[PDB]
Amino acid sequence: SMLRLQKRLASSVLRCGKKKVWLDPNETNEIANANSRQQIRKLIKDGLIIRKPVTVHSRARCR
Amino acid sequence: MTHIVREVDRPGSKVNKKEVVEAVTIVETPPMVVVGIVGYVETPRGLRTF
Amino acid sequence: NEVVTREYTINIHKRIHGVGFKKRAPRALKEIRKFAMKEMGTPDVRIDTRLNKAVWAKGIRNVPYRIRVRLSRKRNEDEDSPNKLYTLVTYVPVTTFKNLQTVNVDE
Amino acid sequence: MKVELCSFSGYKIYPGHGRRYARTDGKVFQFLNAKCESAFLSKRNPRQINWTVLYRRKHKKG
Amino acid sequence: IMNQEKLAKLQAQVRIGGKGTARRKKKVVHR
Amino acid sequence: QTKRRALEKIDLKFIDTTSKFGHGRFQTMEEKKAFMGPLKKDRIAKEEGA
RNA sequence: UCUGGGUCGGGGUUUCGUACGUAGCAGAGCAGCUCCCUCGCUGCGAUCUAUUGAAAGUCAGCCCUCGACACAAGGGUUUGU
RNA sequence: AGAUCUUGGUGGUAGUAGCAAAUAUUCAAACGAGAACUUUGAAGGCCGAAGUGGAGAAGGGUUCCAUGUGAACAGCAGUUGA
Ligand SMILES: [Mg+2]
Ligand SMILES: [Mg+2]
Ligand SMILES: [Mg+2]
Ligand SMILES: [Mg+2]
Ligand SMILES: [Mg+2]
Ligand SMILES: [Mg+2]
Ligand SMILES: [Mg+2]
Ligand SMILES: [Mg+2]
Ligand SMILES: [Mg+2]
Ligand SMILES: [Mg+2]
Ligand SMILES: [Mg+2]
Repeated sequence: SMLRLQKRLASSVLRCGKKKVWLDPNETNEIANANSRQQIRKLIKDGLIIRKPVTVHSRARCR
Repeated sequence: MTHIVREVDRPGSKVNKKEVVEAVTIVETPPMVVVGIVGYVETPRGLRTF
Repeated sequence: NEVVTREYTINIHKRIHGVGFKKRAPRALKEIRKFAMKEMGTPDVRIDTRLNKAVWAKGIRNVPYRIRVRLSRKRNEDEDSPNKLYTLVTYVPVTTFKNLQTVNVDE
Repeated sequence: MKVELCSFSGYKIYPGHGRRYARTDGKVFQFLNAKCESAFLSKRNPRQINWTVLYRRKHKKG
Repeated sequence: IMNQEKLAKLQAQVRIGGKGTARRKKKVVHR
Repeated sequence: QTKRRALEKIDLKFIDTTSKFGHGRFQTMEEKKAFMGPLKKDRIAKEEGA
């Protein structure tokens, strides 16, 4: 299906950009049923939606 | 193609009795097999295969 | 047989000699697909994500010269498919390419 | 079969190969290819180039 | 208890990307 | 053929057989081996072959 | 076909120039260890030597394999004095 | 029959020019009859804070946001869309 709405909502709830938002490709069907921010909060806590870490930009070379 | 080295047998030339290099082309020529004969006959319109 | 899997190595450098900078990796993947079609006879080819990562490991123009792949001709009998056999290709990481032969690997 | 010369690298130069260079001071040099000539014209010491024969005998390689 | 086959399939599920990416922490289904 | 260029005896002093696949500098395998001495590949080949 | 052609592997050729790692009573020196050592021992240290004419590419439009692998008497359209 | 006549319609050109400014996409999977253009994940890229970012004024006025459609449009396609 299409998860354009869910990823935008997930970015809003997680307070991070859409780049960091990870949606479980396996459980696509379960996420498609989520249409409200309240459901997204359940999925984030349940682990189906995961905030990816910031890309590493080391300053050790500069130091 | 490759190059060779040879003498010169040309009197009156600046290269006579001197070593020169020359470009040569190699053509591999295996022996050929003859498998037939055609005869031609002359006509007022040219040679034609008799 | 019609199920056995094998291990090959591919001269990606040879098959991508002459391709422009912005098409070297996609052309490499297309040639891998054609190679998989050649030795297997199966038009259905699935390229593994790890193999795709190995192909694109050094960017888009510096594709690795050789690759070590594993073809597996499995049964496509999971749905109503025109072809009953599909070739799944995987990537086998190796340290060197010297003296590497094509080997029939068991299941 | 002609008089065989030696290069910057010390390699043997066969007839019909390489180039000959004559300077203004009168010294004549010959090179096997452009790589030796480029090395010579750039003023690079042959005793610090690994594949040069002079280097091989300087370090007694072989 | 967790056995070798369960850890072997956990090896498949736990990876969500290539080298340098984070590891999945949990996957729980609830109604 | 009656010109001096034609009917002229040709005798070859040397024929180049160097590596045309680049910039060759050796004529024969034996000459190259004699000039370069033993190499790592032959050393390990004899190491395995005893 | 007295099999054939491929894909790898090898060798030859050539191009560049001596790979990583390891060792060094080599290295401008510097900072720590002195019952110590009687001239020393531990780290940082570009570079230099042996390993090493090494490492790597090499037909995709280079050459020889008789090494391995699998494939190749199969497909479709027509043609009559 | 004319008037570079007025209006409307149709040809040759012709399946032709072209669909070439700003580096670049790729693999697997899902729904789907249909995947290069939809979505998810992975890889590789770009914008490089005077941005292809985040917000306003003027102006547009419902394009905003959900659900459904594959009639017409998005000069190709679309499971998508201002
Ligand atoms: Mg040549
Ligand atoms: Mg080879
Ligand atoms: Mg009229
Ligand atoms: Mg009239
Ligand atoms: Mg008119
Ligand atoms: Mg056109
Ligand atoms: Mg165009
Ligand atoms: Mg950039
Ligand atoms: Mg903006
Ligand atoms: Mg909208
Ligand atoms: Mg359109």
